[PDB]
Amino acid sequence: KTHVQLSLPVLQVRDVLVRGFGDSVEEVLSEARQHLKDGTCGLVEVEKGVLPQLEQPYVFIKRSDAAPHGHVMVELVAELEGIQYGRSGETLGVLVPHVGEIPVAYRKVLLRK
Repeated sequence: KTHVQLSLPVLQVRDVLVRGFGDSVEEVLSEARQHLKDGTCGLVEVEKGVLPQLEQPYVFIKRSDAAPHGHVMVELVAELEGIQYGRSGETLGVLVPHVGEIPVAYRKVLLRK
């Protein structure tokens, strides 16, 4: 399928144990997609002070369309030193590995895969 319905655990930035997916734009997009498939991907909602507490490159989920079955359609955009790889809509948050942190909420998304 080109799209997969996922329920992503929303984590507080100060709870996150593994603060990024790796060391290149290509690796972080790769790792993000693998963790999304494996159910081991969390979401941090971006506000003032969040991104400096996380590791670059960043992987964002961004709204790709204007919401089948309650699931917002999203795609992945990476960022490294202020350059983004991808073009999409509004940021829903930044993806991180999930290693058992307790979430504050779940975000239903339809992920372009």
